[PDB]
Amino acid sequence: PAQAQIVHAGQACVVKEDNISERVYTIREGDTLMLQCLVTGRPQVRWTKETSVFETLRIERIARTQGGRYYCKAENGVGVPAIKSIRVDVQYLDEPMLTVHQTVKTVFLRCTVNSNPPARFIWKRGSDTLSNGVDIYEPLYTQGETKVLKLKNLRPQDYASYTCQVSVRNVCGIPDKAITFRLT
Amino acid sequence: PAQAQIVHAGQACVVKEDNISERVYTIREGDTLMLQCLVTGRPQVRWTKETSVFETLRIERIARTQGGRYYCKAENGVGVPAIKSIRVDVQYLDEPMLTVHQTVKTVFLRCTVNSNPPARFIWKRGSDTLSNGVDIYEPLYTQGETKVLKLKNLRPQDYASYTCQVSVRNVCGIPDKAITFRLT
Amino acid sequence: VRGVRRELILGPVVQFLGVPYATPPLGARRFQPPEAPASWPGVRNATTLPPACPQNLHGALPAIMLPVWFTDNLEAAATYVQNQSEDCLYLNLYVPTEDGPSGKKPVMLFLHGGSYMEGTGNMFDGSVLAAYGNVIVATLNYRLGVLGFLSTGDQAAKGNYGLLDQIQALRWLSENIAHFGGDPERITIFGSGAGASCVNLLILSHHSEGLFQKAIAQSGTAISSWSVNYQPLKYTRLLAAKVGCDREDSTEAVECLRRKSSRELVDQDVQPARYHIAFGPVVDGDVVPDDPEILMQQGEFLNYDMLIGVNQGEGLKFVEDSAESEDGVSASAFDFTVSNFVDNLYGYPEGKDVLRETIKFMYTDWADRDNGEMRRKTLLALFTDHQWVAPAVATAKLHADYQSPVYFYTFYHHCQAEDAAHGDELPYVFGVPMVGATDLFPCNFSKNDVMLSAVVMTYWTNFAKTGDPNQPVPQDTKFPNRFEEVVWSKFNSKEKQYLHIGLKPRVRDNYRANKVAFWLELVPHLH
Amino acid sequence: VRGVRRELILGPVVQFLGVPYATPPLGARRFQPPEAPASWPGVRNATTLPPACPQNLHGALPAIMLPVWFTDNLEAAATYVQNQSEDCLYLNLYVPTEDGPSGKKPVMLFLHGGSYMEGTGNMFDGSVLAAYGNVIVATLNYRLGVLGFLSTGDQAAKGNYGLLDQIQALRWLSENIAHFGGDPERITIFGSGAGASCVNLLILSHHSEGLFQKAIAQSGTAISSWSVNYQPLKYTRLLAAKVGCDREDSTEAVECLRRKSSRELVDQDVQPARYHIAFGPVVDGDVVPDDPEILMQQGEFLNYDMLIGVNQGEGLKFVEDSAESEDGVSASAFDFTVSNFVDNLYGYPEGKDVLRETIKFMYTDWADRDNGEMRRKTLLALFTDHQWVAPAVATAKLHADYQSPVYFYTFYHHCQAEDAAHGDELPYVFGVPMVGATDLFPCNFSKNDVMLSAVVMTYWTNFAKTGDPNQPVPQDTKFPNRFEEVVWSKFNSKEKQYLHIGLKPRVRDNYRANKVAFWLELVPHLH
Repeated sequence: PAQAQIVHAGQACVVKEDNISERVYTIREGDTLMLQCLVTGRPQVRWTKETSVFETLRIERIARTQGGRYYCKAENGVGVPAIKSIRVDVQYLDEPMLTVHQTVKTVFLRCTVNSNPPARFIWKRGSDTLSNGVDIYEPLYTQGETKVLKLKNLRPQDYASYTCQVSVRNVCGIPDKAITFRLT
Repeated sequence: PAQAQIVHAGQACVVKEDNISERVYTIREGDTLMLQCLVTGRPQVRWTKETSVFETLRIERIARTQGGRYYCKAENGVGVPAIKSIRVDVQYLDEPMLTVHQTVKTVFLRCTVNSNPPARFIWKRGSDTLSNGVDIYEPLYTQGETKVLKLKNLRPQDYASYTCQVSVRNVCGIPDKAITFRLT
Repeated sequence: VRGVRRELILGPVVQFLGVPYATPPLGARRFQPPEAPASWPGVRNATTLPPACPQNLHGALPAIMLPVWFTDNLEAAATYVQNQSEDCLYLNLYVPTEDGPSGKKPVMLFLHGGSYMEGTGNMFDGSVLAAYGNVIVATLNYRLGVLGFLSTGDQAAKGNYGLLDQIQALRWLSENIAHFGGDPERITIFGSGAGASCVNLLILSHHSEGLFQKAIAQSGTAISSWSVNYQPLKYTRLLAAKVGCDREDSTEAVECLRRKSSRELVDQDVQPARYHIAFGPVVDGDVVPDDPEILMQQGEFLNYDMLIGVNQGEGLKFVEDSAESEDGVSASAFDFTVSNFVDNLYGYPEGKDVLRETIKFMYTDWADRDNGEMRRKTLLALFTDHQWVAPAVATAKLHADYQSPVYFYTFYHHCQAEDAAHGDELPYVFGVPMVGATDLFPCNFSKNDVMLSAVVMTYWTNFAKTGDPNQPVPQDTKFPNRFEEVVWSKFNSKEKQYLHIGLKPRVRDNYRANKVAFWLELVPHLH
Repeated sequence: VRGVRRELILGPVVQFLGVPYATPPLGARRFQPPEAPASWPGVRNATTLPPACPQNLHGALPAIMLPVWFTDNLEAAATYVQNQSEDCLYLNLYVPTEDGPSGKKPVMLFLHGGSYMEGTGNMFDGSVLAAYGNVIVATLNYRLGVLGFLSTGDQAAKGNYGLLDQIQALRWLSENIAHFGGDPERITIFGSGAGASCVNLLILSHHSEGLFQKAIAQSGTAISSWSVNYQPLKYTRLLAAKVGCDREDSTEAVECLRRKSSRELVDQDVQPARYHIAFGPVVDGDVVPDDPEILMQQGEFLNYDMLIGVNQGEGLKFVEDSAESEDGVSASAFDFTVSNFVDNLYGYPEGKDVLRETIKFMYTDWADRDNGEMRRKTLLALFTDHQWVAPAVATAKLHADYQSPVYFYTFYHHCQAEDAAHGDELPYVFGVPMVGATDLFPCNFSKNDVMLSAVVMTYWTNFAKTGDPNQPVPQDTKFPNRFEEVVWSKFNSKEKQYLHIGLKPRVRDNYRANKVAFWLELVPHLH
């Protein structure tokens, strides 16, 4: 046999895997990656998704667009080249963005954000809000995905200021960001 | 003024109405109807839905097809003819009907019945059934309306016999009928 | 009595302007059924236009639901309703000398306006029609706005006064019209917008017994959101509140309103809900025995020869919301306006979320996901479908399930100054292409535009005469004739055979049935 | 090595029947990856058909999901698979002398069958194609049924053996094919039904690195209900149970199965779930790194030139349920079969009730509510849409969202013995109209039917040569030519440009998008 088996390095966060080797390699955007691919035979290691002939893969300041599935095709031609492969789930949470709209008296607050993983949206008014005559929802055209807070009929004292607390469950050391808008 | 104002007779059941006079005149199928229409002036009474010049309307052995809205157009031409009108909600509950169907192992039991008012469907197996791996529903094409009991996968001991207890909530003295089917 | 004479191609005609049908609702005859006409002591000056009923144009204005000509040419629509008074229960007539290019001629009474709060029969000069059709055209005024339909839901203020005014005016014709060369057994009511709604409501009543045989609901009906007000108190409260009349008792609060001057009462401003109305007909239990829809379902009426139809893109106004934008209509604004669609209509709203996104789905053209126009288009349709098209079918369906003979149409023609919109069918029905551009119809009336006016009138008139539009006068327009080869089949519940009005006329089956069904069959059954 | 020669208009061809690509899985090489070929000592008798892999025809038979010719002509399909053995890892080749009516010719490898449990490459005589196309056509046998994909989900029995057999056979070509006038850098896999599924699965793998460039998924793909088994243990348990091998341990229960004779093992009968499969490929974490759909979404593959398509009314069989009835297909049976549709697919089923009635709705043609045929029709479509059409689009959408060039089609042609059904595209692809009716293709092959065979082959072959079907050999059929003035535009995520195959060929945009969307966009988002 001519073998291979991957182990992590660089900057992982809250590790989990399965029966063969590391299914997941979570990393934050801006950090450094290092994936070391072992051998038995010697063989010649091969990282790919031009076939890079580094034993250890490495990327400084890893971006969202660099994430994906990479394999390790180590070979001296002693039987079938062993191929162990791994997920690079690059993570982030942007500045969230907040538009609005008005009529008789209904007011919408639309809240987008690009994230990875998919973010969790929370709506406030000093303390957090969920279903009286006030609605929240997700839509079909989830270009974010997005979240919308609708005020059905402006009652005297739901005229205060609101916040769209987005969160990624603090995963991989990533802070919660939010956004405020006022009303009169 | 030339007036009119209706009072029931014949065979009513558990009476309910509104601010003007009897909105509803409930009656069972097979009974007799009598609706007496009073006058002030004198005027000439008029029942209609070729204008019958009876004071009191009457139908022996009232059928489902005789139900509807009838008015009383009493007139001597002293101002506007007064017109008080009334609902004849003829009531019944037929023999209910029960088909089936089979495959891998799902069994459907379709249960129709023509009723008035709309009947309430109950399903049994010695004692009454509602949600484990067993479904009931109404459809779009409510030619009854109908009710359907689906068995998802025939487990050893849901092979017993079933009953489709239909009911009209015992209203206007009408008995509950039901229907049985066996299984192997 | 006697009046005045006119002429413009066609056979000349006599008008009867300012004839009353009842004693006017002035003192404590306000918010009271109309009693019949005060007895006429001299040869009545039936010569000039009777004034309008209490309405305000300058603010409180249900845009979306009004005809286009109304809200495109307000300056022109203002001119008719300027002479206002509470004494407004006067009808007009238009009767001809000779048949236009001696048996008792039929009667076409016009209900009108657009909202329950706006219009007069005066705006509609139904003179051409009378001449060309050779029938008697009647245009009236009923009580509007507050005066028409304020209600408590008590014996104190039953409401449906405006209808009773129409009913009486109709009863005037029944008893009298005979003495204008008229016919009491071929009377024909016809409407538009609200009038349509009214037409359909009279039908369901008992109080319109021996008064008419034939009915024409041009774009609208009684089961729509804004045909019938099922919350009379709540809005009367708000009215009573703005004039200090809202007492805890019913009867005393009514007798309050009497004393406030009519001028002061109507021009007050109460907005209703979205896609609803505050002042309109109500389920009283006399002239509207039960919820119209329920009445229509159970067959609690009698067999009036119906003629309902509908226009391509009725509620154009609905998308006049962000019309001037033309990157299209915004992607996510589509979501929004639908969300408010579902909420003020179906918004019960335990399982609304589905209802929104699934109704979004049916109208988003998946060919081009990204084009704003081919949402705008569709949004028009969406609204169109729900607030006229579908209802109209289902009414027909019922009225022919109980075997009133009935014919159906779709109208497909503008004539541009500045998509066939709600109202645009009117000038063609009232023959205005044949006289030239009036103040509230500015259009380049094409050689074609005329052909269309003839054909609609020929159909509509015939219909009054027999209860069959395509029979009596057959289709001609050679004074080729594109409607020659075509017979308006009867509508029924099965093959929903209807007439495509337009430059390309024909019979088709099941108008828009796909969407029809979505609204009639699936959606209410979600909850 | 050397073999045998044949001929029928066209340039003659050499066959290579019974060439092995790996040492056969016999002892404890069963349920083990194929190791490469045992070394050939002498000129191998590459002359007659290699026998079939372990399958049972006489009962356990996934009707709905198999090609039509298969289940219409079983007696004829039986004849090929009668010589069975466990030693079945042999491919065939078809290479021509001269160009049909020595620079390295491309390679078209055929994956096959219809279910994962039924077929051999022998059934498909890819000889005509080779001659007319002037490329090397390869038809193989992979391990079937139990032998192909039994799994525990452990290191004990990883599964995906059948694929690894295909992968190795492909690796044989890569290393060797050069020595038949073949080309190792223009190898092209192509499939049907399950083969299709397999094609799509190899693509997503790592183990098919330098082995092929071009891929053709004729009607089917990897994300469908029955392409991939996500419950391997449950069904292996039932198999182990019927042969007394179901031990509590994994590894011991596997080593049990080894010793039971192959004959005895496959012909055992386990039914799976409705619209699922019990023995098939699995997410192992080697040849199927993750859930196919998830892999396809995140872009965890490389850019293979794809060519997917789909036939008008694929799952005709689905409505072979009450086909012979013709009062139509029953009103309330429509409800029923849909209820089981939603349950065995989406039936989670907290909010199912909606899902049923709303999916009923989209497919009931509201033009004629009452006609059974125009439900039957639609039910075919319903099933068709969900189990091929839509998936196929969404795969394309992704593979072109990541910029693999890819072309799309729809196939629209039967040729009648007894609606274009699943499978009916094959004989046209394999040129069988040009030889005359074979035993499993009985049809009156029309003058036209030929034109169609030529055009598909010309397209398909060209595609192997360049990765552009409409380029290399341009469209001709004068040996008019109805495909002359038509160019097969590339597919993309936006204007879903595809080729309508048939007598009337052309480019259209957004195949069936309305329904596509319902299934891709709305429905899974209900729950």
